[PDB]
Amino acid sequence: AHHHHHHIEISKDENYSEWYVQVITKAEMIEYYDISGCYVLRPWSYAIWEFIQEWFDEEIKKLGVKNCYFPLFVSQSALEKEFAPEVAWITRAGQSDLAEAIAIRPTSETVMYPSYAKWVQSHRDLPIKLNQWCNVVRWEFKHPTPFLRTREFLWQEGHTAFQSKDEAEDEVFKILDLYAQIYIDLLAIPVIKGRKGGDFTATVEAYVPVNGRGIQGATSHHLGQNFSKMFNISFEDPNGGGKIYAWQNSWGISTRTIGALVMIHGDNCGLVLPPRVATIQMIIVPVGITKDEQKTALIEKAKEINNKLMDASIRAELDIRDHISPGWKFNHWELKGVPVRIEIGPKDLANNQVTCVIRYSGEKRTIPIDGLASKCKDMLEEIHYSMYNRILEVRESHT
Amino acid sequence: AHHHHHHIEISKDENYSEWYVQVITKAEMIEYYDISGCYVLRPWSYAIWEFIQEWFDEEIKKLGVKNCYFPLFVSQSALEKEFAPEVAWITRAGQSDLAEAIAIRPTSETVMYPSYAKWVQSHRDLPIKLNQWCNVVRWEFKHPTPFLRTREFLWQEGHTAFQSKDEAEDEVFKILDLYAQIYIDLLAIPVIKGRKGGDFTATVEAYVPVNGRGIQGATSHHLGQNFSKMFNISFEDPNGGGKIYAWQNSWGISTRTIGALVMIHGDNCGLVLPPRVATIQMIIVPVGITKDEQKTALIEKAKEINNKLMDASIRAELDIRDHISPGWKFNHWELKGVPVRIEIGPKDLANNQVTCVIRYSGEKRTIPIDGLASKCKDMLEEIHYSMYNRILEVRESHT
Ligand SMILES: Nc1ncnc2c1ncn2[C@@H]1O[C@H](COP(=O)(O)OP(=O)(O)NP(=O)(O)O)[C@@H](O)[C@H]1O
Ligand SMILES: Nc1ncnc2c1ncn2[C@@H]1O[C@H](COP(=O)(O)OP(=O)(O)NP(=O)(O)O)[C@@H](O)[C@H]1O
Ligand SMILES: O=C(C[C@H]1NCCC[C@@H]1O)Cn1cnc2cc(Br)c(Cl)cc2c1=O
Ligand SMILES: O=C(C[C@H]1NCCC[C@@H]1O)Cn1cnc2cc(Br)c(Cl)cc2c1=O
Ligand SMILES: [Mg+2]
Ligand SMILES: [Mg+2]
Ligand SMILES: [Mg+2]
Ligand SMILES: [Mg+2]
Repeated sequence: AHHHHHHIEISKDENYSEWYVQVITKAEMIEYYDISGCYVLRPWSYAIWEFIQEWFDEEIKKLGVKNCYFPLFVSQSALEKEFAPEVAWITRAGQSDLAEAIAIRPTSETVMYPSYAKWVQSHRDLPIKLNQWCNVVRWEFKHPTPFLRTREFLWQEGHTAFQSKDEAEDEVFKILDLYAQIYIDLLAIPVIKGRKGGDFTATVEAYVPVNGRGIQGATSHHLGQNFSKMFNISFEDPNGGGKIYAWQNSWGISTRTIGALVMIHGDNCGLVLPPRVATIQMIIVPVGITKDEQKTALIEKAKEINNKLMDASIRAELDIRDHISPGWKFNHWELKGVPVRIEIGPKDLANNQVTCVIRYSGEKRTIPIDGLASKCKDMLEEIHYSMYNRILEVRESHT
Repeated sequence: AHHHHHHIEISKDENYSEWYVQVITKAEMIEYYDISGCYVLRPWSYAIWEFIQEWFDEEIKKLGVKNCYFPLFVSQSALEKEFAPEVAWITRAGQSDLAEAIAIRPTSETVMYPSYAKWVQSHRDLPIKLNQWCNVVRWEFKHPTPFLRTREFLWQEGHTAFQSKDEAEDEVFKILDLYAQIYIDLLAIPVIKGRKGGDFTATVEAYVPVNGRGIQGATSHHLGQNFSKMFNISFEDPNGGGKIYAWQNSWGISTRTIGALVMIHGDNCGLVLPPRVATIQMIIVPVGITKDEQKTALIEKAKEINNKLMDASIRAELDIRDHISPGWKFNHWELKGVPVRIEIGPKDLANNQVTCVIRYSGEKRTIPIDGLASKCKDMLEEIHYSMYNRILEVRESHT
């Protein structure tokens, strides 16, 4: 099976739910697990989350947010301050039954806010801006789907507290725009910003052409003073007003991002990676291979190109495995969605050129080796915006 | 309490266990949590883990290791292939009792290796080199201690599989040396490499001067073929030998690293941060402050210095809060272990110099502003090696 060619066995436009399973399995993104609704994130899909993590982590740090880590556990009575058929319960640990069951966090408000109440002694302690990258568990009763609705998933959740409503409201929309940027500028997915235990909730919605539905892609909550009154997160007003309750937001985005990417950009040849989150942006494949002197000169030139592409900060890799055919390589990296295949054979070598095959469109482009690296940087940008505009044109048609 | 001065209330050499609690609380490293043996990682301590994570993640990627994410859950019968009084058990989820309890992973061998068995169809599928940054849970029956022995902790665990014993054994010792480098070159802690369900186990041991004990700082396992026979991770030998079982290692380091740092470098003034894992390496504090024209010229020069230190890639920050005294600032950043305080007042300003106060030793150094940034880069190196050599001299004395 591994060293054999592979086909997406059903068309996206015929049965998208079965097509979806084909793509995520044949592109080596997940493994099914014997605990239902949990899925292994294989490196090919986990790398996409790492790119999102690295980007968003840099952006919120510019806003003053610091990372932390709160516990996985919340006691039953602490959870039930302020859904119940979605909680996993620990009732035994070590050698003893617990007198009170412990919940796995489905979200961390009731884990974090007793500490926020302790940390806020005066307005000088505000703002508090904390984020954590972590796993949460929701025993989802709707049917689980890899990435889109899983019972364990990875996310970040940010939890912020301010001395005034206006600071908090301003951050809600900055965060919301950062979430839109993840979809638009990292995943090439157009989104709409909209207002859905808080004062107001805003999401980014990603339209899915094949079924006409919208993916709730991330959530930004303005909690007002609802949680700060619940947990007594308060300070003395400097201007005589007495006890003032902190103004709070929380916000989160998950590995559902990766399911949106599959649903929207996947096609009948398999995954199509948005270039900015592709762990391999360009795969270099030797083609048309006799002569010992020729095979060396050709592989040596491929190594040169590979180094020149990485010098230009392109994530290029070379596939010079000889126990497997070029045609198998084409198919493997197509199924996995590598944005560009660079083919180099004897004919192209003699013309000091390569042949680039663009995955999302199938276009073949012959390019001189001279200014190649710069031409490839441009091409990866071209692909990103073309992927985006193609979905945007589909959405602005149905709407 | 927050805007007041604070003292470590008991000496390290008098009661190190109570001294330890003083330091980790007053340096804002942790919060105690109402589930026993779990502790909040506040930003000041979580940033240390982030530095270790970023460094080690870069090193194992050079060895070909890829990141992934396997589930939190392992079914009872899968765990009990191959300690029991240390497992947290889920017995109810959503609306139903489970027919079989689910364990929180205490480690991920039994979560991962059924997938390894599926992925290894031939020797061409090897090596497999996977790592995950994640949380695990052990209901530790010995008494829990922040960082050193917690019931939830963060770690990485790497799990590798090779076609030959020699490849696997070579990686065991490369990983072990990377763990030694974390202690030696990031935390300024000398370690000894030693050989403790595997074929052999190697650890790095950090000597703790105040009580004479050794911290098991990380673990590198050579599993041989024990787990690959258990899980049938095997391939056909190309040379006629028949079924061959993969040769496996696993290896892990946790947030226990941070407890070693506190135990070994902490002193009676509080935390002392090894410079290479200090989120603030240098804190700039205006001292000796009347004149509106003078206060601006002094804060403006401090901002200049701060920018020049960051241009040199030094993690400098400026503390120009005016609602709190310089003496409070000295004490706050000492308790938190900032490697160097840079004091600038009117007298130094007129001599175009600053006064640096080195935290681990108390030494005060007057330095011209001219070549300051380069002098500070050197100083942070000097501090790292001096911290290391001071502990090494203590260990080579007791031994
Ligand atoms: N089970 C899940 N699996 C994966 N991602 C999820 C899951 N539930 C929520 N998310 C994502 O996490 C984000 C923040 O969480 P949250 O606001 O609590 O979601 P939610 O209101 O429960 N959404 P939903 O269940 O789809 O109606 C959401 O915007 C989703 O994109
Ligand atoms: N409860 C814990 N809290 C924090 N770190 C831990 C804990 N248990 C183990 N570690 C660390 O994780 C590393 C890898 O885990 P592992 O090899 O399974 O530890 P171990 O054999 O159970 N050690 P120990 O319990 O101290 O005898 C160890 O080398 C420790 O440094
Ligand atoms: O999880 C939330 C609110 C916000 N938390 C921080 C990240 C962004 C997120 O939108 C809403 N929510 C969603 N699902 C839940 C499921 C359960 Br089970 C519980 Cl107890 C609670 C909740 C619950 O509070
Ligand atoms: O966890 C290990 C072996 C290795 N796993 C990968 C990271 C490095 C680590 O040394 C040993 N170990 C330690 N403690 C355990 C506690 C329980 Br509970 C269980 Cl079931 C199993 C174990 C168990 O297997
Ligand atoms: Mg208060
Ligand atoms: Mg939900
Ligand atoms: Mg096999
Ligand atoms: Mg143990």
